[PDB]
Amino acid sequence: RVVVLSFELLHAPATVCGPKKSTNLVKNKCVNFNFNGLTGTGVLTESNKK
Amino acid sequence: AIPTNFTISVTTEILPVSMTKTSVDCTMYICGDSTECSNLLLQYGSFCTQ
Repeated sequence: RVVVLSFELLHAPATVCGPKKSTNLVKNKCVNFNFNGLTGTGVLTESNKK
Repeated sequence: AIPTNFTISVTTEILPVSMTKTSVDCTMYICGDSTECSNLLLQYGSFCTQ
């Protein structure tokens, strides 16, 4: 019996997620973030984009 | 043919003397803010010292 899962990553809105517990957002600091699997580091802030 | 008068001509010529001084940071250009990449960049440090 064969099942082939097909998906794409870090390009569009995501509904299937891994079993990672979220965390309260921390802004204005050199933090390592993980938004829907997109890791990295930097400084978060708010803005207005359509 | 001998001149019998004259004109006092003022000519403008422009010469570039300098250009914008610039500096480059290897670490934050190549390996933006990730430590994993910057560790790999140590072995190429000599190149940046150039």
